[PDB]
Amino acid sequence: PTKILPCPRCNSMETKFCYYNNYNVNQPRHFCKACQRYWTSGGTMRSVPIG
Amino acid sequence: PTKILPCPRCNSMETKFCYYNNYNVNQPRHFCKACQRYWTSGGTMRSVPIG
DNA sequence: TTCATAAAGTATACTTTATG
DNA sequence: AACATAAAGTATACTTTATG
Ligand SMILES: [Zn+2]
Ligand SMILES: [Zn+2]
Repeated sequence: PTKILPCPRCNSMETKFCYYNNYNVNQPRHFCKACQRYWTSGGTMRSVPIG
Repeated sequence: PTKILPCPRCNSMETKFCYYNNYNVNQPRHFCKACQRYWTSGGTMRSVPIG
């Protein structure tokens, strides 16, 4: 959970790991400070409001 | 601290300990859910925007 | 023109709800 | 329906700013 990952939605590198979603080590959830949106790495994404 | 303390501002008992201000154990800072204002128990209080 | 303390702000890590 | 996962929410714990 150290490596910095690009945002799949906006492609920025200004991202940060936040927490493991659903108590699962296979669901590392990140945040993209640029698009103000979370994503779960390796999981599916849905269209959420930017902000 | 877990003892519930009355809010010196509005007198309510719906208050909660939150944290030690300034990393000082002598500044236990509480929050009054009623008036929506923080206070440091035993410290000086100032007129702050309620809310 | 510096510092302890009061207030305000923000990151963390959990919990609650939404989605398909 | 219902269940795992995506998203959203929130107590907690820290950091930064304001005040006198
Ligand atoms: Zn992004
Ligand atoms: Zn009060």
